Amino acid sequence: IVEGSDAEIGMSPWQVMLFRKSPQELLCGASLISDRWVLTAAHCLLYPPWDKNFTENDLLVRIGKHSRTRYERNIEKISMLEKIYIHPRYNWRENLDRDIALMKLKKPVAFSDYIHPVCLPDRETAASLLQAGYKGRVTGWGNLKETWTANVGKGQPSVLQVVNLPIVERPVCKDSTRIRITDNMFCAGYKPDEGKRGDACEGDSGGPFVMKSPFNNRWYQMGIVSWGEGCDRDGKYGFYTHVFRLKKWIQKVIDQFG
Amino acid sequence: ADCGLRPLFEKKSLEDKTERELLESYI
Ligand SMILES: *C[C@@](*)(O)[C@H](CCCNC(N)=[NH2+])NC(=O)[C@@H]1CCCN1C(=O)[C@H](N)Cc1ccccc1
Repeated sequence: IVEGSDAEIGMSPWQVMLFRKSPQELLCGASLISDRWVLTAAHCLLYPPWDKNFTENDLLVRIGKHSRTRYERNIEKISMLEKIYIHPRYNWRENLDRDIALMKLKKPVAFSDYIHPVCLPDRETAASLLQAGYKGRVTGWGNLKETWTANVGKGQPSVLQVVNLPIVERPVCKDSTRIRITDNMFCAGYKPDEGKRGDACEGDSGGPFVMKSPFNNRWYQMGIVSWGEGCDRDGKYGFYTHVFRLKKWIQKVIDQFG
Repeated sequence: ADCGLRPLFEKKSLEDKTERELLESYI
């Protein structure tokens, strides 16, 4: 997370950490939407251009973490995966169109002060809130900077990072990149003449883009961190998977079996 | 069905240090 700030304890109870069995590594963020279902980005699990192909087997899942590095004894829960469901039409070949996957845990989890699911938006809620200039929030344990080049400062946070970013007018989004954009996407962050900065980065995918309802003082997952070009660059914006456009498949996989 | 309400915050009728910002952008 670029230019964010240390998250408060229990501030983002659905935050999930995708973790590699060996080598032990943080792969992505993810979120809790039930005590059995987890939502992330598909490129987190499968990205052939880079030799990426993780099976249920290769990973762990950590719910309740704050510290990135340290094992929080009676707070965190390490779960194993039963299944992985990737959108049949996720386009890894070109623009990462439909960058979504679902993970159902081996056994349910029990909610606590640090473990609590987030809502998925309804028709009403999507529409009411997915307005340009409306601010959402991002959380992660990803890169504090563009790490593939020589830089000063630490490259990764010790604790959960949080950033609050405005939604941008598609046209702005559209014109900001040579990458083919789609209805399943939305770009967010500040404009070079706003004076505020911030963005998500490498290691942030799968993390939620959440919004609070003025209507029911409830948090909803509107986006999934997806892709971007560098991090916190002027005249560029981060791209997030459009959760509302994807609910249909979402619900379909979630309710299949009883 | 209990989703999006935080124990240490909404469960507590408490607020996070920067959620107003968000509430303030929603026209
Ligand atoms: C998965 C990730 O953690 C990461 C998130 C990047 C978000 N960036 C910003 N600034 N908010 N995603 C990626 O790194 C993805 C996966 C593969 C390439 N990629 C990119 O973001 C590239 N930088 C650009 C790109 C290449 C191909 C298709 C889509 C985007």
